[PDB]
Amino acid sequence: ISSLWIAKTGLDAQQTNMDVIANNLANVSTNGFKRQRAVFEDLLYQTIRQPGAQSSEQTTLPSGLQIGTGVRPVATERLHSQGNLSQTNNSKDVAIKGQGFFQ
Amino acid sequence: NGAGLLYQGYVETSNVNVAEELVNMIQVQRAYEINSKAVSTTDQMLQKLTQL
Amino acid sequence: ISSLWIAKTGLDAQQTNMDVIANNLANVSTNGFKRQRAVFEDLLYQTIRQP
Amino acid sequence: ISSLWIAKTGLDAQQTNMDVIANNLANVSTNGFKRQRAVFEDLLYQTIRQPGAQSSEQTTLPSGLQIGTGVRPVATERLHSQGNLSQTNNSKDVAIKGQGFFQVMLPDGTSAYTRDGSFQVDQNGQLVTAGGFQVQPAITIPANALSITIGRDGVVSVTQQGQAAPVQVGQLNLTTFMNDTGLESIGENLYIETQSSGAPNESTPGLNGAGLLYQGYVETSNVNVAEELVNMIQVQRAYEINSKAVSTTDQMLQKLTQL
Amino acid sequence: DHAIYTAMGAASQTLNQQAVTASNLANASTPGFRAQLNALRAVPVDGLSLATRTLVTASTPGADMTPGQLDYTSRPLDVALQQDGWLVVQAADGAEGYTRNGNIQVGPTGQLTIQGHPVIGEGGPITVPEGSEITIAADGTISALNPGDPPNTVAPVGRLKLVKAEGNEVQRSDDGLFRLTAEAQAERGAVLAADPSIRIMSGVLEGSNVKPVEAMTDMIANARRFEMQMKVITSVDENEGRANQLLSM
Amino acid sequence: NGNIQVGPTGQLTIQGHPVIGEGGPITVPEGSEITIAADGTISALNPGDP
Repeated sequence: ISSLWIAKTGLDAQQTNMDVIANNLANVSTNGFKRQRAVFEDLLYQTIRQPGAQSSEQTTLPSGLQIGTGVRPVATERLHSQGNLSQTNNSKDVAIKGQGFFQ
Repeated sequence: NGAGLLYQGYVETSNVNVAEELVNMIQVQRAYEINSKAVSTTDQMLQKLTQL
Repeated sequence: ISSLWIAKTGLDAQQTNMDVIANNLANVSTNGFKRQRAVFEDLLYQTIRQP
Repeated sequence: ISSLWIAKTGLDAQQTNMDVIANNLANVSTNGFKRQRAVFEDLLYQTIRQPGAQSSEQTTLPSGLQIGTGVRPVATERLHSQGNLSQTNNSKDVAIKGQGFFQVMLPDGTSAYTRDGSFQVDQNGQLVTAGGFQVQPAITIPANALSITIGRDGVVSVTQQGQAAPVQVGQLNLTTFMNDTGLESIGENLYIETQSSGAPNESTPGLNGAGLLYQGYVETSNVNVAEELVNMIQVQRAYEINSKAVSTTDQMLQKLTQL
Repeated sequence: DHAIYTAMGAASQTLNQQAVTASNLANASTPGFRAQLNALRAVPVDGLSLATRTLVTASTPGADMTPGQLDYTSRPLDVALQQDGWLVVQAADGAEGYTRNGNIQVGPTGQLTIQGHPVIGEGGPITVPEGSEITIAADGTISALNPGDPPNTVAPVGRLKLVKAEGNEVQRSDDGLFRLTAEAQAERGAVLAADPSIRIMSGVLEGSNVKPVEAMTDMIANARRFEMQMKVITSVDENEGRANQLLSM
Repeated sequence: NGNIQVGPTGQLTIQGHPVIGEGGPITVPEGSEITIAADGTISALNPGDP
């Protein structure tokens, strides 16, 4: 049944989003960490009956059937913003102002 | 070349905003519950179909 | 659902306001510092027509 | 079944009410914001049968069947009252007393009207609002300006270096409408004219029903949180009641279909 | 005897409708998504004698253009359209489509993409400089600032193309994009023209517009209708199961 | 329903229905502040006027 196979994808998408949120919350106190946001994107649609035009001035609704398929997680993008600075007073701690990475 | 400077004695904390994380968590929970309801409904109607 | 995201935007606006308040209070002893104020704004309104 | 449709309309109305309440609560710190309130209206009624003959030596109840349909949101009106004033000490901020709207020029070419008085100066000297939209009367403040003073009237003056007498540079006349409620609201605290609101009329402050200008003050939003909390409680309870109605109708339909 | 077919048809159609609802509940968080409507159409089959049978079919009269509520992500290159605004992107077959996914991504070469599709504005597919920070104005103007350059060197590098479609003349494709229907393209040309009245705002992203109450009510109605159809089918089968015994003699 | 609105031309209306007072449908001045008494009397004060 298509309904089960669609709701399964919905539940999986929600589960992955919850995992992303949990990972973001878990290491909140780590230094130099950038949050993540997961973006979803719907799957392709199947057209069963082509919406044949009428143009008969009957003001009738379009008669076309198009079934969806479900949802998938497409990407997880991290926001590279400048976080706050916390002072450790240690002589060997360096904080970057702007953009760049150590190698 | 558009590269940031360095500050000694400081470290950069994570840019996590919990105020929206809680909202996203609530929305995720509600959507999960709604999908569970959809599964239950379609299972019930399928069981009714296969009753006969 | 729509009210949830509106309330989240309100929370974020209040957080930014508190951020600028804390920044002003932090360097109260800085020479030559200038007080900072934040001005907010409402988002787009969506219209519903009737027959 | 019609009961589900009626309950759906009720739930949608409650959701819209909660939406407008959340909108009012969110921008409680917005300057010059007028709070909104949603008014609904019931739909048509189907008369299955007309009342018969009665009050003939009898006290029988009238036997008339007239089923309802539901409720729809008919309007959302804002209360153009007067808010409180907060001090900002910024010489380029103007608060407005009474009625009136500063006229700004939208980029496309048309014009909008606003209450939010908090202005800045571009690189060319022209006075603009926070967002870059130039003020339509086009006040230009020259360079080397020691201080800008805007009186209770719309006149704006700036003192120079050597000259004792201030030099007038412009007048901040403002517009008024026959029906302020009918203005169509868009983002950035902007209102545009509609057919419901009459044609705007421009006038100097303090005359022809216009307001007055206070320099260095900002008008606050006229939102009352005590109303909002009780409205939230009421809409939540109504939503719960309608959900209970939906559940009961579902249960009775399910009992029927088990026949 | 054939009446049962009519009944089962309705039942089958109900499942189709249910599927649509599931789809709307599946992508309840995809940004810039428009819910898929559904409806039932009665087909009166005509013929001889007296016309009694009336079949039922499912249909989707397009999506609904109610703008959904938007999140404030503060991302400099996330935009949200107006009440009836549409961004124009280039599809995989070269044709242009209209969307509302204001989540623009920048590749390693200055290419602006949405869901992996190139974005076209005035002229053709726009391309910002290599590694500059991007700002989007309220009318689609794009300002790019090369990192390290002084802030007074901001220079426009293009302008988006926004179209305004009412919603009664746009049909969804098979991949989620919208295109003008035959009447729309006949009356407004092959490709729409950008209009200055459309305004956008950066820093926010528009989510989907799915009403949970509508979905719940539709699911309950579908379940009840399906059970009633099953009752009709079993009653018809039981009633017919004795005409053969009568014929047996 | 006590929610009364004012049109651009100063004609009172409730839910699109022009409310009738003593006589016919009452019309107030264009942009005057409207105050309702304790017996139905309507007082109109033209803004800016004394």
